Amino acid sequence: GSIIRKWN
Amino acid sequence: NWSVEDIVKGINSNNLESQLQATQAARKLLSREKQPPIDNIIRAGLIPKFVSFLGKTDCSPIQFESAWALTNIASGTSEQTKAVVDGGAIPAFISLLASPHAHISEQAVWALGNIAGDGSAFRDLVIKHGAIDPLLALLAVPDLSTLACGYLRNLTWTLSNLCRNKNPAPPLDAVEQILPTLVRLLHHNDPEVLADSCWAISYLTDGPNERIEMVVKKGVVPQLVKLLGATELPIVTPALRAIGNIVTGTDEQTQKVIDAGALAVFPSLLTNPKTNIQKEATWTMSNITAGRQDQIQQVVNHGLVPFLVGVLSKADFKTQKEAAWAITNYTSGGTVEQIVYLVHCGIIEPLMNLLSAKDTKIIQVILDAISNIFQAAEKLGETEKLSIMIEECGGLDKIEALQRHENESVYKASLNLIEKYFS
Repeated sequence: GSIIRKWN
Repeated sequence: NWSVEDIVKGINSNNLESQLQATQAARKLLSREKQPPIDNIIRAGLIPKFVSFLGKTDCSPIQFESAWALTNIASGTSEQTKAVVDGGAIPAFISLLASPHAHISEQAVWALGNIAGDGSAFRDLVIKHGAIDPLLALLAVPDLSTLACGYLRNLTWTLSNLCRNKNPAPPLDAVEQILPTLVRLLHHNDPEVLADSCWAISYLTDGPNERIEMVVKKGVVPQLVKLLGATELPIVTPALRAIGNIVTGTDEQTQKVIDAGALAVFPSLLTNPKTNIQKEATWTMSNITAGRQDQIQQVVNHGLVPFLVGVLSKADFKTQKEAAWAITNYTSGGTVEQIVYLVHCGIIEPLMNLLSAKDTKIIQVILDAISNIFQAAEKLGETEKLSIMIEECGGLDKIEALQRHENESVYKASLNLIEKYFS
C-alpha cells in the first residue's frame, strides 16, 4: 500500500 | 431456402438478376436461426463474389443483399471475420458508408463494427483504410435526435468497437478524432446509445494515465456520474467501469470523480444485488482509499466506511477480496484518526474472520492492514488495547496458525505480529 490496481 | 449448390449456380450465372436472387437466398440462409451454414458458404468461394457486388452502384438491392450476407459472416467467429477481410471487404464497405440508401449505409456501418471488434489488428486495419471520416460524417448533424434510432445505435456500437481493445490501444489521433462525437452520444437520451458510449469510454480509460487524461479533459466525468446512478443495469455497468478506470490514474484525476459527486452513489452500489456491480464498486473504492488523506476523509464524510465494513462482512468472496484491498490501502495512507474511526466502525471482527480464507493473497493483504492499524495504535500507546480486540474477536489463533503457513510472506508477517504485539 497504497496500491493502485487496474484492469478489467 | 436454397441449397448452397443452387446459390453458387445463381451467383455464377453471369446474370445480374439471377445473381441478385441467389444472393438474397444466401442472405436468408445466413440469417437462419439454427446453425447458419457460414463455413459452407465460405468454402464455396462466395465471399469475393459478394465483395464484388458491393460495388454495383446500379443494383443497390444486390449491394444490400451482399452487404447483409457478408455482415452475417463477419458477425461470426474470428476466422469467419478473417475470410470477409481476406475477401477485400474493408475498402468496399467504407465506400458504401456514403450510400444514399440509409439501409445500405447502415449495413456497411454494421459490417465495419463486426470487423473492428474482432481485435486490435482488424480495428487498426479498418482505421488505416480511412473508415473514421465517413463514419463521423454520418453523425454530423446539429441534433442527434433527428437521426433514426436503429441507425444511431448502430453507429454508436461500431464507434465503440473502434475504441475497443488493448495491445495496443487505438491510435491516439484516432481517439482524438472520435471523442467529440462519442461525447455527444454519451449525452443522448437513448438507453442503448448510452450503454455503448459508456462501454467506449470505459475502453478508452482502461490504460495509461495519459489515455485517462484525454477522456477526462472532455468533461465527461459529470455525465458518467449521472449515468452511474441510472436505473438500467446495462448503463450502470459500463459507467461504473469507466469511473473505476479513471480512479486508477493520478490523484487529481480521482479528485474529478469525487468532485462530480460520485461517492454519493456508493451506498447503493456497494449493496447492489448484482454481484459484479458490487465487486467493481468495491474495486473502485480500493483505488480511492489508495489516494490522499483528504480523499480518504471524503470517503469517511460520505458514510462509506460502514459500507466497506458491510461488504467485508458478507459478500461474494471476490468482492470481499476487493474490500480487504480497500482497507489495507485505507490503513496505509490514512491518518491515525481515520484508522481509529475504521476500528470504531467495526472493521476488526470481519477482518479476523477472513483470515480463515484459503486464499494466500487476501491473507497477505489482511495482515498488512493489521500492521498498519497496529502502528496507528502505537502512536497512541494503545497497542495493547487493540491486541485484546483481536484476541476477543478470535484473531490471535489465526495469526498464530499462520506462522506455519506455506507462503513466506505469510508466515513472515504472521510471526512479526505476534512478537511485537502479542508477548
